[PDB]
Amino acid sequence: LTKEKLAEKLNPAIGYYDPLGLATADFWSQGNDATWGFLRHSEIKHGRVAMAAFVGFCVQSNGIHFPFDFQGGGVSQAQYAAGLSPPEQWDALPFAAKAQIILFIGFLEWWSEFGGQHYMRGGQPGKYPEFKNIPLHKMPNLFDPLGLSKGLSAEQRETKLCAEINNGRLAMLGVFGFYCAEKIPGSVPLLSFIKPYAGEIMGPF
Amino acid sequence: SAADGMEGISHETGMKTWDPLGLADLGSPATLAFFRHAELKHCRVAMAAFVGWLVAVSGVHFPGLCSFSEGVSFEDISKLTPLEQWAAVPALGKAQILLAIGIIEHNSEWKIKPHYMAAGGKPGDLKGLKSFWDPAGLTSKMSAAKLERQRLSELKNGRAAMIGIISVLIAHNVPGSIPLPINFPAGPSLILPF
Amino acid sequence: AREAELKHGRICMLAAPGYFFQEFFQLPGFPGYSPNGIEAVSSVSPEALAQIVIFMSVIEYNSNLNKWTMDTMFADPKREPGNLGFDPLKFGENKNTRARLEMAELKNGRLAMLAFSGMVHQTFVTGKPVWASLQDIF
Ligand code: CLA
Ligand SMILES: CC(=O)O[C@H]1CC(C)(C)C(=C=C/C(C)=C/C=C/C(C)=C/C=C/C=C(C)/C=C/C=C(\C)C(=O)C[C@@]23O[C@]2(C)C[C@@H](O)CC3(C)C)[C@](C)(O)C1
Ligand SMILES: CC(=O)O[C@H]1CC(C)(C)C(=C=C/C(C)=C/C=C/C(C)=C/C=C/C=C(C)/C=C/C=C(\C)C(=O)C[C@@]23O[C@]2(C)C[C@@H](O)CC3(C)C)[C@](C)(O)C1
Ligand code: KC2
Ligand SMILES: CC1=C(C#C/C(C)=C/C=C/C(C)=C/C=C/C=C(C)/C=C/C=C(C)/C=C/[C@@]23O[C@]2(C)C[C@@H](O)CC3(C)C)C(C)(C)C[C@H](O)C1
Repeated sequence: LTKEKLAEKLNPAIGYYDPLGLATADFWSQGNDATWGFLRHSEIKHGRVAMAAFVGFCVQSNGIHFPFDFQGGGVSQAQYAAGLSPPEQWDALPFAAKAQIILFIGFLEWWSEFGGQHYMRGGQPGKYPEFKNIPLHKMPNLFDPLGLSKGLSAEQRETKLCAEINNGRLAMLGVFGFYCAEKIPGSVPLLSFIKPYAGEIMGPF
Repeated sequence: SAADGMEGISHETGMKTWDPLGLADLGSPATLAFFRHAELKHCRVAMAAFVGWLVAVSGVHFPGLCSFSEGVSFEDISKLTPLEQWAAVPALGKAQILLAIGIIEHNSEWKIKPHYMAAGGKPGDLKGLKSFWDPAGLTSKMSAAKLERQRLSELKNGRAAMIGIISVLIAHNVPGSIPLPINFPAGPSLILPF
Repeated sequence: AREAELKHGRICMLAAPGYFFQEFFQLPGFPGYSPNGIEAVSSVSPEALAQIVIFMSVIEYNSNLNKWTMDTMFADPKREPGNLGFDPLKFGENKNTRARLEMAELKNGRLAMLAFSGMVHQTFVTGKPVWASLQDIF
């Protein structure tokens, strides 16, 4: 649906709000429709990644940790070490683990760009295509591998997507609040309990 | 004059085209289009130059080194006066900066087929070089009247900027020009490109 | 003779501002600079004057290709006195002020010939540059 209608199903009070005017932009001389699709798919990607980041930060900072080991060869584990903060756990992971995680996410991103109609060229922003026609690889779909979300009938699905966009935006704000309280003292009134350091965070390796 | 439909009439001199020496009348509409393109180029270069001069005076610089071969850090170069900064840039760096600028200028004259010195002039029009001007579409939110106001503000700011850049460049070199007693940075008022 | 008059006037009205402002200003870092033109040309390296002369000769030869004699030049009826075609900004398309600009070019060129002659000979008389020689009169 249109920009005004979307921003009005997301928040009637605020309504459409775009000081930068990127919704009318023309990235790469592709066209306003394609560029609006690109912008919508990024927000949904940022929101999804941010919600996952928040729940992961919450789960792994408290102390929950997997038992099936990572380094291999009967070697001590750096990330499983005291109440280490999650960015420092990521740093403490070995380089091979980080590279392969990033490459797996890269394959997921490549498949999202590849399968199905593209979000820019008349495709739904945020739909993950189905893992089909890949030779010698049959895997559950990334979205709903169990498929227990059939029956919304396209009446509740759009409102659920609006809730996703919201929750995603709030998750971006929350996780960056965590990082800013962590690497800038006093950035948030709460979150002072977070440790004073993380690392560069914007540097994976 | 020939300069009535052109979009540069200010509110400070009044709503009459300030052409006291009548240079707009002398020449063709192609000549006046060349004048407008030159004015807008000088405006844009002067805005960028004044921002660069402020950056150089402040001392903020990129983290890194200009050349891994030559011992020229941005920290090292920031200690000189603004024009000796360019004098201290490496020769190859200056050469490729000028190469990029010249490529941009040649393509501006080439690929924008309805030329400024031609019918359907569009003198300062460099949009057409795709993704060069406003790659992010910031002005795309603006209507016709707002665009006209922004263009007038462009010309006003750039005119002031090209006055100011020359002012700061000459104020220390010839003392007493600018009445203010602020101690402008030393150094040349003019640098040869290589 | 109008082709010569215009050529001489153009050379002289490039020379006179050059002679008068080379005392005040220097090309940044140039060697052999002197404020007065005569010892300036004496001191400047010969392979700079040679390149200037080569530039002028290249322009003259390419502009006057196959037309260097009184008949060969102006053999073409269109070819006008001094109309070498150098007008990048196209002031000549406006034909209302063409006569004004032509007369102004002619008068300014003539005045520049006389002015450059005066500057050079005053420098010969005094041994000092143009502005110094002038300001030591009053
Ligand atoms: C008859 C013409 C003439 C001649 C023969 C010379 C000869 C000389 N000049 Mg130059 N000079 C001239 C005119 C001339 N000048 C003019 C008009 C000026 C501007 C005031 C200067 C300013 C000048 C300075 C500041 C210096 C010299 C110096 C010199 C000497 C070394 C060469 C050099 O560095 O040139 C430098 C040349 C210039 C800075 C620019 C020359 C301008 C040309 C002739 C204009 C023609 C191009 C045209 C306008 C462009 C058309 C554009 C169109 C396509 C749009 C040499 C004796 C140096 C000296 O003093 O050595 C003792 C020196 O430092 N000259
Ligand atoms: C300081 C002060 O004063 O204030 C503040 C400042 C500050 C920093 C902002 C604060 C914070 C943090 C905040 C606000 C953090 C917010 C985080 C947020 C908002 C995190 C959402 C995650 C959602 C997930 C993972 C959902 C997955 C959901 C999945 C995978 C689904 O299955 C969805 C589903 O639709 C399908 C696909 C199928 C349908 O059948 C229906 C269901 C539901 C099953 C504080 C602490 O509050 C303090
Ligand atoms: C009296 C005395 O003695 O001294 C006085 C006078 C004297 C001598 C003149 C002095 C001086 C110097 C002066 C006054 C210098 C002035 C310099 C000046 C005026 C410099 C402008 C730069 C502008 C830039 C770079 C803008 C870029 C802007 C860009 C690229 C935009 O995108 C604009 C944008 O709109 C679009 C296109 C679309 C919108 O959607 C978004 C925004 C809004 C972002 C003194 C010494 O200071 C004080
Ligand atoms: C204006 C924009 C600009 C562009 C678009 C651009 C693009 C590329 C590309 C891609 C096509 C490559 C592959 C490349 C490579 C190198 N660039 Mg380069 N470059 C630009 C600007 C400068 C400046 C200002 C300097 C510079 C340099 C170097 C050196 C170091 C050499 C060395 O250490 O000797 C290397 C290897 C420095 C230099 O040459 O220093 C003497 C230096 O100062 N570049 N550059
Ligand atoms: C062709 C063309 C173009 C052009 C052009 C250009 C570059 C034009 C340049 C013109 C130029 C540069 C013209 C100088 C005149 C100088 C004169 C008359 C000097 C008199 C000097 C005199 C009378 C001096 C006299 C004295 O010194 C004497 C003798 C004795 C001393 O004691 C002191 C005094 C002062 C008394 C465009 C615009 C670039 C493109 C377009 O397409 C068309």
